[PDB]
Amino acid sequence: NLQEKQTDFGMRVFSQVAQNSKGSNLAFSPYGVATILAMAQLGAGGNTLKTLNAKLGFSLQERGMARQQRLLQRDISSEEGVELASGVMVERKMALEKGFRRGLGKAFQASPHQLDFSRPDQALDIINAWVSDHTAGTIPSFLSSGALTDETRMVLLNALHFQGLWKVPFDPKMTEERLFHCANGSSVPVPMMRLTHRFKYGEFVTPDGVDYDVIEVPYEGESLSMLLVSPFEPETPVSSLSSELTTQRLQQWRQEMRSVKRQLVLPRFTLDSEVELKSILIQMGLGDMFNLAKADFTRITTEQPLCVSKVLQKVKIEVNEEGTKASAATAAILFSRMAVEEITMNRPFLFLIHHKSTGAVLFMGQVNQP
Repeated sequence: NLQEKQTDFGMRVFSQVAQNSKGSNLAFSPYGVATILAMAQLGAGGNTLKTLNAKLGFSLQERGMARQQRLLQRDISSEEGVELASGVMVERKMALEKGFRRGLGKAFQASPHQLDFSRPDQALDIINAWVSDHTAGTIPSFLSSGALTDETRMVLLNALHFQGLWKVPFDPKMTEERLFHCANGSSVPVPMMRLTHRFKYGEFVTPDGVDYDVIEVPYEGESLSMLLVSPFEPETPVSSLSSELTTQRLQQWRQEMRSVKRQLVLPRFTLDSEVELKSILIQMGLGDMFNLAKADFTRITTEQPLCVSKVLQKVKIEVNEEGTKASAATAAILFSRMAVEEITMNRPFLFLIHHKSTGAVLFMGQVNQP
């Protein structure tokens, strides 16, 4: 039940982006964003806490919730091939309340890491090496120069790493080099993997009459799979499949999908994405945690004012005949001016990497083809 609320919030962030830009971010971790906001929630008080319980839809400070969170993370990370790590990087001169530290350790195994932010280049190197060590070196420069300065006080940090082999791998002899015409007048070859096999599959319709199908492509080990969601009309906005991205509706897909012989076609692709989500979060009602004059993080410290400045995520995804490798690093920075130029593409062919036992959606994004 906690995971359902966390997953739903994380997919609501994905959907909120789709409502604006337009199209969606290429690749995203709902798990990473919900986790970072939960860590910030453990430090909130008054109206900031109130708003956070209301908009996140879960309340990590309530009795028993930290214990649940710990169990959920333990389950997800118990899979061979998936690792989770969290941390609170904190200005060394800034005392943290024991209660906040304790809650972070209990819920998220997030230990403190002292940094001297008066040497922001060294702090940046330490944070980046931490993220690199928890992403198999696949995200080695999480923060770029200037993200931290001498005014930064805290970075809340999470890293998720996944490697899985397909239960039924693709045969590379069946991958066809398909030429796609591009805007610039060039053609590019894309390797299109093709596998015919029994896969769980179903057709569905949204409350607004949009037809789509879902196919599940399992990884070895019975607990993780990739769901591919595809509208029958390819020029459907991503936002049209938004009503669908909930835990309840995913459970409905599972109830109905049956194994049938299908030819599955999936490109061999890689994605690199970087997003900063302050403006999206403010749109979703979380304005108070970003307002220095209004924010209440007195559970973090009562010794100086604090608010969140940026919420940053970087995701890397590699899909091929053998399996999938994916990493996400997410952070909330308290005092920072960093900026990220955002990239949305408007294609509604979605993937979700889903952990069955918990309902967690580890990664989601667009199936990359021109």
